[PDB]
Amino acid sequence: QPHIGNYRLLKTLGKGNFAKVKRARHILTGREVAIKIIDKTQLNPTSLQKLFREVRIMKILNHPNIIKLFEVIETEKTLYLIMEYASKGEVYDYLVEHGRMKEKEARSKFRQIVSAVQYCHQKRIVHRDLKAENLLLDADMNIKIADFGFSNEFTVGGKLDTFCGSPPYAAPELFQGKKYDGPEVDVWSLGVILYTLVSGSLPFDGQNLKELRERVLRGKYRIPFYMSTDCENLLKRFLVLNPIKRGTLEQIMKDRWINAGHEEDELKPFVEPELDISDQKRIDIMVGMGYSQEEIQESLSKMKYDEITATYLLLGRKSSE
Ligand SMILES: O=C1COc2ccc(-c3cnc4ccccn34)nc2N1C[C@H]1CCCCCN1
Ligand SMILES: [Cl-]
Repeated sequence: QPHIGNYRLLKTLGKGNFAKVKRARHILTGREVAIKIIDKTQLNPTSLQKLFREVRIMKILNHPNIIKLFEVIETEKTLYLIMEYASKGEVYDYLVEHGRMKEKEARSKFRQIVSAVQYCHQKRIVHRDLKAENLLLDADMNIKIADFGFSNEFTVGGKLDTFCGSPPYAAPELFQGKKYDGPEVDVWSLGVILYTLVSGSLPFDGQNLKELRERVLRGKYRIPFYMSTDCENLLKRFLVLNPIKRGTLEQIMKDRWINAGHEEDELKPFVEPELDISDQKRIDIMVGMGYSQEEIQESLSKMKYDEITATYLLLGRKSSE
């Protein structure tokens, strides 16, 4: 069975553009991972430098509902990004199989989604292509957002991608030729996401791009009879045609619907904790693998994304049968 570094490569999860993503297993710890594989020989110098800038963004996104990077392996021809594996797959497929979520379930996921996106907006990182296909689910049904920081050509793509993203989630200012790079475009996409979680369907659709474009620009969508008033009111804060009249995520975190059942636990911007790099239990395990204590401290304190960092972080995740 093919390997790369400390990883046994397993089945392909997806493939498209310049990327493939495979399930794999870290041999030293037994932990499952996902590996994004990019054939560098397909890239020109400009696109190669763009890819490396986007990897450097991935390196600093550390949120429980954002797919985490564990290791970078680079050969002359190929870049490998070893990432968290979300074992329950795409929200897209989950909604197709099971239908709409009850509002209690949708709220749990949406609090995670909003926290993850607001955290990246703090660092002035805009996703620009949030969609059901890159909202993933871990073994406990927690959200893990994929491809935050990456341009479309370095993702395997979703089914309907056109103009570098999924058209049903594209903000109206993109169809009018307007600026397309600030947090407001993600806020629109989040409104489309909330609607799809609670209804099982998209608010704006069409048989072709021209029809969908006109539906998005008109901004009108159906409110299902079963949707609560508070959910409808929350959607009104995302799905606003004029971008500067949209809520910011920090304001939306105070919304009644998003905090229902969380009256003593109001949603607030994520505060990243400092990484404990001194866990002697894991350090002793790694010494047993032949790593030295001094090289563990060097790799973790400089956050190198080498085989030592990956092993330490993976030992901090629960195993799975
Ligand atoms: O296309 C499929 C088919 O179904 C899947 C099932 C599981 C995973 C998966 C699990 N854990 C991770 C970590 C990173 C990336 C993907 N995954 N992916 C997939 N995708 C890839 C996924 C990547 C984001 C861009 C749009 C397409 N979705
Ligand atoms: Cl295996």
